Amino acid sequence: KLLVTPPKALLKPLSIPNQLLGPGPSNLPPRIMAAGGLQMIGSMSKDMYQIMDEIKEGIQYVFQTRNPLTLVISGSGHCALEAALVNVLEPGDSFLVGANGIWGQRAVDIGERIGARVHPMTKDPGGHYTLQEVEEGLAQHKPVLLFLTHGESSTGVLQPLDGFGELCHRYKCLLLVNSVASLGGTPLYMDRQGIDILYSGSQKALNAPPGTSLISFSDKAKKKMYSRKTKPFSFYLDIKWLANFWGCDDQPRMYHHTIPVISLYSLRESLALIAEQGLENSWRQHREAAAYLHGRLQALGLQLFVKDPALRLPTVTTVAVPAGYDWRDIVSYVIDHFDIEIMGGLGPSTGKVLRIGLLGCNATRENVDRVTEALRAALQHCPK
Amino acid sequence: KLLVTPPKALLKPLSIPNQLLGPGPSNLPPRIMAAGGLQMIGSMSKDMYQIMDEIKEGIQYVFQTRNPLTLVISGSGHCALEAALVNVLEPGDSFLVGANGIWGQRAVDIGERIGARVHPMTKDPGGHYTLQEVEEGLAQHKPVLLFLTHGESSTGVLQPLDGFGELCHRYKCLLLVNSVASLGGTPLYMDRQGIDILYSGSQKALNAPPGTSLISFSDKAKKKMYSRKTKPFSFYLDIKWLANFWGCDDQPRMYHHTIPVISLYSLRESLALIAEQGLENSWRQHREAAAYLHGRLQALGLQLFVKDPALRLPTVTTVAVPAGYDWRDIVSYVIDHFDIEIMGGLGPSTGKVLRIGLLGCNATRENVDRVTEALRAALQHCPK
Ligand SMILES: *Cc1c(COP(=O)(O)O)cnc(C)c1O
Ligand SMILES: *Cc1c(COP(=O)(O)O)cnc(C)c1O
Repeated sequence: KLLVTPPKALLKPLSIPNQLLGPGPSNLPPRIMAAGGLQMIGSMSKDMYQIMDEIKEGIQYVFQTRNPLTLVISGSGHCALEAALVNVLEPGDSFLVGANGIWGQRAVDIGERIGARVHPMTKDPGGHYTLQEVEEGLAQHKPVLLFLTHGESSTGVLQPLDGFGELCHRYKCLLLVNSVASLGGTPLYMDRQGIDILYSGSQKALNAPPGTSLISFSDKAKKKMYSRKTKPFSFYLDIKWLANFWGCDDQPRMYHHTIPVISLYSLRESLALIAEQGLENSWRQHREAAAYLHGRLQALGLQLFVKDPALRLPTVTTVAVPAGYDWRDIVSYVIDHFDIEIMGGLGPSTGKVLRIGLLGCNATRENVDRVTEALRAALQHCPK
Repeated sequence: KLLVTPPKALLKPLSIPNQLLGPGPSNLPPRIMAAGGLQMIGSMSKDMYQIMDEIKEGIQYVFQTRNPLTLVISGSGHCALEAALVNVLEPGDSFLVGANGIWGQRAVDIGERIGARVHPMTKDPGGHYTLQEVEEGLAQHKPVLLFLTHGESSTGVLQPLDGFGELCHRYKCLLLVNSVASLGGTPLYMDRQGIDILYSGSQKALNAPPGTSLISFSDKAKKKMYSRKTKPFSFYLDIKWLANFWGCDDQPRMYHHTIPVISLYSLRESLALIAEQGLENSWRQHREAAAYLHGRLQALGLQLFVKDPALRLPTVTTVAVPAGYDWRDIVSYVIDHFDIEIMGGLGPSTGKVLRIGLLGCNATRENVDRVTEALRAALQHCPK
């Protein structure tokens, strides 16, 4: 006899609330939900390949690149990061990291884990990196790779990018940029800013379900990875394998792992939506919304964490915890009474901030309202 | 001006054929497709946690275990493998591997990559492992971990399991079993067979979309992993992190990575279906079908790769390439003329075999027919 019996809770039907305006993930639009409900096809079929090919073109379009080594990572944001680090870095190599919030911190941990030379340019939450703080580190530590967070979703900071690609190439270094938060909602041009490795997530402004990520590599990166003398520590993430499967190199596509088919359908659609909308219209939408939101938020009497408006990330706003409140009470209130998700801090910003998120189709004046009135109420009833 | 323009192909609407009876993935039933079409919820919400908790109970039920360290890996079959290896093996450690087809071979590559002592018990395609070939290796190489493929989908072989858990524990070793193919479609009892690490995939007999996997750890494994002195090479796959998030350990759930929400909805449902159906009824269904199929296949005049019926994997049948044919012609024919996917070999079995798959709700007499008549036709028209 079987000792473990059919779980009582599973024999009920699944049902989910109706809720998201935090740092992510974001709500899905009809078209993407529709894609997610479709039947499976052969995971190595002519049809599946065509879908992948369209996804690649879409990643080129949203990154603004023509890099032939552009493909989807079967896994979340951290997965894409770990993939870029584990294929570009042979143990010991020098690694320069912009540690201005949790997303540098994580790149640190990953770098350390794979045995790299880890030099963390540490900076309080709110801070960003000047060309000179960059040169200072490029000079003192002479790294083969630098990591910068573009949209720092844990501190609400937009990192300036122009010119750093070039600063890296003078010091022979490679530029890796995390655009999970920013991609789709602020200007970003891979080739025109000399970024070597650019990655993003499906779940932020693209409004896809979490679990896929986008990645692209320049030919300087492609060269470093293909002329490695060690094998990378992960098979799942071995780029030479992935590239082949994704049609990037010359050979016929050889099975590696099984791609998340139904998530790909979703991703494709999220790309078609933003391809139809167009990037500059997207960046406008996000910019305007962020401004509207900032205005209403100061109207409630709150103080924005990032003082300088040019340094604010449109997709994710940080707001200082108003004195005399418990941030958890406010957050609780908003979901408990209005069915709306916002978030507190994260990593360094923990307990310092509240975070509010405008991502893709969910970055509207309408939603800003809803969240404004939710915060009003919480400020009236959450104990002071 | 933006140099990369909106991709022409994306601005058309997505559409997919209607097709799957290969080694996997498998077709989805309505209920799972429905789940895949649902809206997002907060990825760290009380509701999301409850769903995860039900998924855990379901993994306990299908593995037959009460191991509190049981959870879902955000990633495919290889991801789950790499996760078990990267958390259980400190560099150098001795690693005994059942290399009887591609799935041992991959565990080899992964083991080598993370710097383990890799001893591959190599065996031609079709072969399985006796308790004595196991003891011989346990004795000569004295490993801390042994890997066995349960359902060898690349050779159609069901590996016997009874007693090997115990053989391992006498040599102090840990038993890791790959049940991606077999889980749901043949008998398997984690605790009653003394397996230390058991993993499976969402996409085989559970009929979920590819991109999630199941994993469970015994307390001997849990102890080895938690008392490591090196950190594991992957952050994404660090078990101490995952365990916490998945509610396994004592602490409140701390954000690690973002779980594939919508895939989880799907997984939950695939588990509820088999929980309602019950395992022994599932194993019956699969067993019967496999027998029906074997009969019809010899009727067409074909010769089954695995001679001994007790060693045949119900979920995946291997059939010898009939002399004078091009296996690619046959496979092509079947999809091209009937909208049915089957597969050729893989790894060692490449070009030797054809593979036919009966997985979950798609393991029916009905589908066996359809594929039988497809093969008939291909044998009449595919050039000899
Ligand atoms: C959301 C986000 C991440 C997290 O990605 P996961 O899906 O949690 O792996 C990382 N970096 C940035 C900038 C983000 O906005
Ligand atoms: C399908 C299958 C795999 C492959 O899993 P991926 O999703 O390709 O990572 C591995 N092992 C076995 C036994 C299988 O049946």
